[PDB]
Amino acid sequence: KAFVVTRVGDVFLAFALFILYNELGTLNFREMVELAPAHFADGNNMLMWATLMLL
Amino acid sequence: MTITPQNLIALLPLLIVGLTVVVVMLSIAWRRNHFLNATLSVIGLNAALVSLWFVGQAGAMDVTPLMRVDGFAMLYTGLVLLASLATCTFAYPWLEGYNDNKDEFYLLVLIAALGGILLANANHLASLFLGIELISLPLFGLVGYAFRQKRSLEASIKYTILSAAASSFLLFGMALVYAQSGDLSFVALGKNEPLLLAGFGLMIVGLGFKLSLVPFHLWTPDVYQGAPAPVSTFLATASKIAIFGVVMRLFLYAPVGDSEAIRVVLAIIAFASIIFGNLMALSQTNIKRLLGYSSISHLGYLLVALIALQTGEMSMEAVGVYLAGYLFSSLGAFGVVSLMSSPYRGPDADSLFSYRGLFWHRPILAAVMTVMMLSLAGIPMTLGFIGKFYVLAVGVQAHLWWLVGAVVVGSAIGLYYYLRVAVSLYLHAPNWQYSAGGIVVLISALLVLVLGVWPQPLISIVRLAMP
Amino acid sequence: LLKRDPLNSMMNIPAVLSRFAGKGLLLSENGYLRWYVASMSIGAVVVLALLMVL
Amino acid sequence: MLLPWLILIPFIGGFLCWQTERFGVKVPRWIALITMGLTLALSLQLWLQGGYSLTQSAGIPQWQSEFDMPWIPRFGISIHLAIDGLSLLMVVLTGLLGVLAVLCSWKEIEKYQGFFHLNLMWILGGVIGVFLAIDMFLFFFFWEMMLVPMYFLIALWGHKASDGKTRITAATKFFIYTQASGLVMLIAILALVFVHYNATGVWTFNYEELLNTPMSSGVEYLLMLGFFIAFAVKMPVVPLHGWLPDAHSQAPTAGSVDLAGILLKTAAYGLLRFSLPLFPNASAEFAPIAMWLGVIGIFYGAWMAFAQTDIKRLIAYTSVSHMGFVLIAIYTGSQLAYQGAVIQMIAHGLSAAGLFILCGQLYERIHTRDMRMMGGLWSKMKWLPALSLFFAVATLGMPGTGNFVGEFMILFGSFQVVPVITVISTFGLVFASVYSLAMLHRAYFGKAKSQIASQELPGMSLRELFMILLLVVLLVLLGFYPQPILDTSHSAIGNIQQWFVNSV
Repeated sequence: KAFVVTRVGDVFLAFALFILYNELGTLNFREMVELAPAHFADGNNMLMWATLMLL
Repeated sequence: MTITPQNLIALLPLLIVGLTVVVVMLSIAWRRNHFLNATLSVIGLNAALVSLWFVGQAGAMDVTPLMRVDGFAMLYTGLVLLASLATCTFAYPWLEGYNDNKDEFYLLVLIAALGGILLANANHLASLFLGIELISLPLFGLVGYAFRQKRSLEASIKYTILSAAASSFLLFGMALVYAQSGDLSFVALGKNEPLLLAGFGLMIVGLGFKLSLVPFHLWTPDVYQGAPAPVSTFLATASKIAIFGVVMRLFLYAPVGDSEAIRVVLAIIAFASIIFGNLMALSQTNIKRLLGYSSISHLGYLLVALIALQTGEMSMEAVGVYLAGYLFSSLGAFGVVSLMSSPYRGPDADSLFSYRGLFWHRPILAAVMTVMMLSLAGIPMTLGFIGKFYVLAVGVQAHLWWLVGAVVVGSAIGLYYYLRVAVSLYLHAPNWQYSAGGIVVLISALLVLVLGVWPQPLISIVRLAMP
Repeated sequence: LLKRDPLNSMMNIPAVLSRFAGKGLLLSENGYLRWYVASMSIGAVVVLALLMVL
Repeated sequence: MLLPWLILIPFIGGFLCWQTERFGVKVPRWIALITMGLTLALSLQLWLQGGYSLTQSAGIPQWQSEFDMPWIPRFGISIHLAIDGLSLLMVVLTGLLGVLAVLCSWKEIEKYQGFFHLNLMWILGGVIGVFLAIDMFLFFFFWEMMLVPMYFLIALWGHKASDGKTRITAATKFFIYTQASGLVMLIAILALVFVHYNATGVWTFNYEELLNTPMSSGVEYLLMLGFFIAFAVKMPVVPLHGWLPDAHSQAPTAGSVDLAGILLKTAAYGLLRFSLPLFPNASAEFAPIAMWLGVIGIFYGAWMAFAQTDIKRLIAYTSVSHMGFVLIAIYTGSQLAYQGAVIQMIAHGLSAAGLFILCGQLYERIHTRDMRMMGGLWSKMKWLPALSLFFAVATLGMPGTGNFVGEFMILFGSFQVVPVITVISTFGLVFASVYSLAMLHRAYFGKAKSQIASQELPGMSLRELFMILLLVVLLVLLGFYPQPILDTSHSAIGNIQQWFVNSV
């Protein structure tokens, strides 16, 4: 039951991982930190899906 | 025209075999010996194969208005001669155990070879009739050879009434066409009024009995169960191989066969032949009835090529190679059935339940039946697959989608019973001319394997023969 | 509900229909020679009918 | 050059094993091991000697080695063997699986054993010939002749002619379900060649000139369905996969290694190589039907896997779930997705082979097939269930196994191209966990008193453990370090994707 429940969370975790590569390209944390505001001049609505599902 | 030496060299197959009947009949009246008659008959048929080379020295020409000799007829005469050679070598081991009059057998097979090599050469509607009946009278009488059983006579009588009935339908159709046309020559015919087409449909009835088509197939089980296995080798292979040549030549030459009115009817017969063969063929537990059921489906595949003879020139070689592959497959399979009856044994006990084992009894002979039985189906490494492949290509070439689909689904249905017999020879077990009979079926096994893996040399022969 | 596999069974119905239809065709054969000749007449009837509708 | 030899060693070995059957009975086991060693030697020689890191944009025709030979000149049918980068991964995989097949059949003497091995080499050589095939007829002939000898394997070796359930249902469905669709794709081949013959005027069966044949719209769509039907009955797709569990649960598990690990490869190989490039607009129209069938396959195989009570049918229903990821990968416009499919596909073979070897190993230890009958064998077996735990762990997306990087780069590329069908697809990982744990808990976790026969257990020999240890270490290196084989396949995958992009 722990194994099933932790893999449900890991599916939820990998969902945000797909979205971050689709939106910002690089998955390194720091390069992500000063790449996130550069790519987000126009659209922001989909980042809540990334971050809520990351959460 | 009169007789020229070119005509005699062209007629050499019909001549050597006829001289063989006379010498065999004189030899029967002199001594009445099995060994001498078998030797004399096989020598004449081998002499006919040798003389096929000499008619190949002669070109494509006529003998009389009745016959036309082409290179197409050269190959069909060869198919009939090897079947006659095959049936005498399978009959000696079966007839050694026969009680008396063991010598009339080769005389009737020789008459049937005359009939077969006369339907190869055809140009007039009358030669068509002199050939059908010359071969039927031995097949009238040889399925009734050894009438001492309760079913050989039964089989002979059923085939006798029905074959005379088909010949009467063919003859009445043959005249109702000649009422319109001024001549019965194939070429001169058709020079779409309903009487000519109606006469044509009657000839289809009289021809589709012997070719085992869908509403006329009822004889093919019963006589194949009743007849001796040496007769079944000839009745499965030679008769329909010889008969298919003349029915193809009529549609190639006659301009009436170009019209779609006859084409649709023959296609529906071909469609239903595949289906009504391959569905009723599953439930059989008898090997002779099983081969008789498959014969209906094999002649159906030949028809789905023949309907597209008029669209593309690849149908000529397609029909030719499937006939060559079909000859070798059935001769090997029916030879093993006859080779299991090494004595006369009265009624031979052959069945699919009787063929459990047979690999730990006789391993070589089980391998031949398996190779040929996989060759009947469409499994590759066998000549039946290349023949199946051309008839699919011919149907694709002529856009006969229902017909080519019928072959595939007919193949899909018909795979089942071929495979049971192939595996039933691997379950747990429940003289000099005999070795010669084994050599014939083993020679055929090597041939079907090497011409399935390597099929080019047979195509070269076929394109050499086709005009 | 998936203790037996549904789609393997529901695409086996071609084999079921073929085997049952093949059994019916075997039962259609008789062995009595009068009906064999009747088959020949009824093939002639349908061939002439199929030719006259063309 | 090496390609004629590399497809012929399997057939040569079958002849020689059956020849030396008269000489001895312990010969064909040792003959077969060496002959498959030579097969991998030539396959690994092509991996090392060849320029595996070649140009990514060298067109659609690119081959490290190529063979041509006239076979039937009337249609231009030729022995057009030609090896690409991803084709070379397929050849090395089947050589390794052939070594496992001949190692699992070691110490298996019967009334006849040379017959078994000539058939064994014949079927493995048929798969190699499909993998090296550019001529359409040669591809089809090899596709259909690897399909005949497995029937004899399931028939005469499913059980030795005692029960009739090893032929009339299992083997017969296996044979018919493949051959009807094989004939469908053959007439698809012929319709494509005839429309090319009208266009140009030459009878050709070669892939390079059939690649760009001009066809009007509404015509090539039917041929694409015709290709896909034969490519959907060999790898398990939703409508037609009923043959797979019956085939794996009845054949001996060495025959099941052939039936699962490598026969499932060739259909997606053909979807990458022969169906995608020939029909670009038809595949672009057909794409969403393929995505719907892919998601249905993943969810369907997991549910049917959870609901099953035996083991061979259990792993056989994992396979249909695994291939849904591959089908969605192929029918998208992404290079990363295709390269994910290749690593997932190699890992699929490596993660099914070990499980089938071990399931057969467990049965011959306990003589009982039903999973729920046993339980709690961990206190009895010493190495089987620990190694089996990692293989069940490698089935789902556990990192350090090749399956995780495989399925998961597909999902990256799939979300790159289309969001909504991908976000449905990811949930199969949760379902992968539930049937994985169901297998593990029903078989090994529990008390040994669940079965009376779970109280006297044999030991495990050295060579089976050696060939299980090699697969687990090989699969871990593919999970941790998958770069070398991705660099191999980059150019072949790239030109297929560029043609699928540019031709639309």
